[PDB]
Amino acid sequence: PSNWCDGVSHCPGGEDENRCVRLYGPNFILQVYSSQRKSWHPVCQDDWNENYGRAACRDMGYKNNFYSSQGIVDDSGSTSFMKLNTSAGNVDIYKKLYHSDACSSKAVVSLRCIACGVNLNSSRQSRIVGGESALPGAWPWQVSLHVQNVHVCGGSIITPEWIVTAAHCVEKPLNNPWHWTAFAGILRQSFMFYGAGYQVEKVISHPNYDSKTKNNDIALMKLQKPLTFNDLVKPVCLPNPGMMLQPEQLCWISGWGATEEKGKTSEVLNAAKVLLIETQRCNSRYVYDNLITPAMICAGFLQGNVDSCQGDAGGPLVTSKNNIWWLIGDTSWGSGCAKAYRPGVYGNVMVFTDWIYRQMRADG
Amino acid sequence: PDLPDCDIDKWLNNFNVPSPLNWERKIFSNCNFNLSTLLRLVHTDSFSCNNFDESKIYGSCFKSIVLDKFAIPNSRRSDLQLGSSGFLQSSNYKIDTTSSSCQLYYSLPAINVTINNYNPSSWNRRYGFNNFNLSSHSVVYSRYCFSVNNTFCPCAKPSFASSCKSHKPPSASCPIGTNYRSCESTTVLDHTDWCRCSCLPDPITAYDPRSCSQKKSLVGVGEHCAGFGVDEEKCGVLDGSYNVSCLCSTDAFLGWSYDTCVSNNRCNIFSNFILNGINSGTTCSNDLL
Repeated sequence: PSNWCDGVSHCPGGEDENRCVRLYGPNFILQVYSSQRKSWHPVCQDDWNENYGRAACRDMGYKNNFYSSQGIVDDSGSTSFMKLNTSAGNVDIYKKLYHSDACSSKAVVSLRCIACGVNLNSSRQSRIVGGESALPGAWPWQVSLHVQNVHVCGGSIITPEWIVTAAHCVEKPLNNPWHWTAFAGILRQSFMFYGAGYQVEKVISHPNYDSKTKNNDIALMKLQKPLTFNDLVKPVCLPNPGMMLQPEQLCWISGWGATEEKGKTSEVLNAAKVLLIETQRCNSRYVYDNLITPAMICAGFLQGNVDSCQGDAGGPLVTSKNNIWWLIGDTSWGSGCAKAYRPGVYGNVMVFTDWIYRQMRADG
Repeated sequence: PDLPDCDIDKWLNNFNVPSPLNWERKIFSNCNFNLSTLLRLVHTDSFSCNNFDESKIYGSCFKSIVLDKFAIPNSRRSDLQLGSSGFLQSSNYKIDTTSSSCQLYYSLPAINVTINNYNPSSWNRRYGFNNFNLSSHSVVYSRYCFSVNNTFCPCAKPSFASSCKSHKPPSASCPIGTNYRSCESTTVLDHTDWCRCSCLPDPITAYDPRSCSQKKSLVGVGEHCAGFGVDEEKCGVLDGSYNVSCLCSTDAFLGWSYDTCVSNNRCNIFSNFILNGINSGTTCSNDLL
């Protein structure tokens, strides 16, 4: 896992560095790490068929899932592109790639390994503090995780088999997957009782997670049975490095958290709009006194009244961009609820995107 | 008729000219006045009347004439247009548009005029402010005004601050009968004595106004500025006991700036004329026989 994509070859064959693959941009432009130049370069559309996309998604920790793949005009400004060749008789794509100045079709590959980031149309949903009721189907990735059939922390899905949440909920002695039980696609907490559970087969925690500063707070729950996708349950695409996330950008938070501090959890799932807070704005002596690690995100309003609470932990921090939702943050902790000068503090998924894939491939 | 002159001209050309923060106002009554003599004695730039006739001013009797004067900054000349929302109109002086009023633009040489700056807010001078340490021919104008009540303190309780390991604010003793500064204590991630207080940054930059004791206000017709920023985190000294007094330093006062009034070696001063009781009273005019 941790030996993957580090610049040092571990196995004698060198598959660790030759098969380093990731996506890029909101339009999902594929990149392949070049060991000769220690840089990421996109791939050409020329002489490419979907059988190679199968292997690409397989090595990207997505197994056999493959939604669609088409060629798009290049936008990252890269000077070099990987070029495939059909003369080689081998079945491995990465030995078929070589550097070229440009592609003949003047296009790069847009790879979609899973149909994510799409939900049913919803008009009015601001159910977190100071708002109105919500509607089903707008947040199908949001799931609830239960211990002894009561809610503890929320969760969001990215694949039919994996659920991501916060590590402080899975802290000792709750590091046993037998105690956890997940429910998917149910809005009312009074309905997730009879046979709607999805048991977690193994819990995954961050190796460098530290509870004193609550940094590197990430956790991955894996189910035995893959989730059957329909209108009420859909995944959310994992965000890619290279998106210009503007300040103040309108984001959405969700969860079963309380409507006030120290209060009871909400009966129905709540979701309301919040805004980004820049990290250099948050890690000053003023907001949290250098408490924000680069793997942490501050979101919400400094004026308060719209913020996460207890029970909102494990919820998704999502934004809309090119009609695709992106899971950029995970609710780690919050100093108070709906209060000024102490907004919601979220864990940075973007730093741990590669770590998620490292755990995905080794547990496939 | 056996009754002296108003001597309006002798008041406008006085070498002591105030600022829009502390604009003066004099009331003229039961006296004779001449607008033509005023026009020729003092170099008047512009003369415009709002909802009134300039020709009917000559030889007309009034009840009382209300006057204002303050040297004008060069930067905010555009604020004097009717219906504006500039710094001068929203924080220093609002013009009476409804009443029949005339606007006077007159100037004095810079070799004799002496500028005067004063703070009209009571609680501003109560909590540390003394005067304005400004340059010669400098006009002080207020960005915004903050209105507080009689029970407002910019200093926290020393007993509360004795247990604030992190971010302990300066503390002192309020005058008796007043209410202490609002503060609260929490703890986050091994900051066992974390302490935060309302209006932590500049009160203009204060994100939450409801919990902030200082409330921004708009100046009315005849009123003055309510107050300054008066940053509280600089009010008093660190580790201050009850023997020290709640005093804010000079740099703590915010929401104000300055600009000169010179224009071709001539300081420009704005005057507003308010006329009451047209064709009435005894302070008639002798511009006509």
